[PDB]
Amino acid sequence: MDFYYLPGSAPCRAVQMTAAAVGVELNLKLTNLMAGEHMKPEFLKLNPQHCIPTLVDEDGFVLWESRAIQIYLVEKYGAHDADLAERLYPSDPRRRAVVHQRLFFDVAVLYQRFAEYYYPQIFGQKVPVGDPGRLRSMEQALEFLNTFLEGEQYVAGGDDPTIADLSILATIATYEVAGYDLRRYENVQRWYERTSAIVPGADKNVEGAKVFGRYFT
Amino acid sequence: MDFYYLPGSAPCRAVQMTAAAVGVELNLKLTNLMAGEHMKPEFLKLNPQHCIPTLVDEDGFVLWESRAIQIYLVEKYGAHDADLAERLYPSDPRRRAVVHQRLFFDVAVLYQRFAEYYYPQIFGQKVPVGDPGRLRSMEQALEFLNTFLEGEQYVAGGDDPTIADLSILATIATYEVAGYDLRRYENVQRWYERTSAIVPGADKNVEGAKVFGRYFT
Repeated sequence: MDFYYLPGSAPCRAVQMTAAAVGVELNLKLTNLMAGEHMKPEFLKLNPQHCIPTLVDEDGFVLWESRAIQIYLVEKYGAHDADLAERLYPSDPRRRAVVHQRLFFDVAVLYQRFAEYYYPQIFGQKVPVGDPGRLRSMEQALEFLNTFLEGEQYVAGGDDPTIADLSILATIATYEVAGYDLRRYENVQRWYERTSAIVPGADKNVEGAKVFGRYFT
Repeated sequence: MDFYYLPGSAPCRAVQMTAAAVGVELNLKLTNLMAGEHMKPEFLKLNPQHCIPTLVDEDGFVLWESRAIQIYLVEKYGAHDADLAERLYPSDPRRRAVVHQRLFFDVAVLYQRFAEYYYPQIFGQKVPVGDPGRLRSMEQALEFLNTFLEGEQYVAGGDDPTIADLSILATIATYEVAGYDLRRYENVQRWYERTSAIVPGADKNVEGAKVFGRYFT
């Protein structure tokens, strides 16, 4: 199925790992925000929010917002292997709630603060590194994540990585290329290495993350 | 079940409407944020992220992040009534995906930009009204929502409000008390009035919102 994306994009990488986890092959279509590919006719026609990534199902069904896509992929494509779906997206209300919680934490907090701190330094006007307030706020998000991982192998608990691990795995890999020292958070560091070593597509994650590093030189 | 919250809080109001929708009674636990009530031992012990709202289930299960809670309430408490659950949280992968999409849109975009624009004016350093960039970015989120509603009764489609309508209904009600003129977006304005007129707990939403207005005066 059609996947409009960009390698350095964390959300896109999140979807890439998830697709690999469920055995779906994505028809990669590089949506270089050049010429305003997202503000383009055909595209805006699919996603009026012109945000990336954007998925177009066989029936032309259009979906964007990585995390929503991740769930979609599992529910519609991973479910053939009930053991898998349950591993990546636990059906128990309590377990799933924690997964959802982490997914929301990832968008609204973990990546949000990452961007709010770095985007001003790498884009637009390119600010001379830093804004202490945003740095602490960003580090606070890492402290949170570190706590979530206290005595846990995976971000949302459980015995196997979930959709949440992949999502946050994408975000955190971006933190690394950004040059932040994750060693400063034992659990995150530990989880990162470990998870990156057993997850499907971890390779495209790291590779795409590296691409994003292009901005941090 | 224990519900730590605050009236003017949009996320809290989102959960309040949802609880009413599924017939759950929350024994409210007003958690004053002004005074680190969310920063004391007992609380941090439940939610290390000390964020509000926070829900504690009959058997000591702790949950935070309104949207995750909304889903939880439906899955665990609304399900006794299949039709109810399917109305508020459609089980079809595509339908649900749109719901999820909107929920993420709400946290990451709609409310995010609302706060990024107003919080600097009514909180901490009450900046002399405005930051043009953030204003356009915020209005852009409204344009998107307006488009989502083009020829649709509910934010995520369907012939009945979903969890997404309630969540965004909380956010938008906050936009109103903030003094923004929603008439500038027909669909949003239309959807708002209508929805606020048929949703369970809508009153509590308008009222709690009013409380938040405390900051805008």
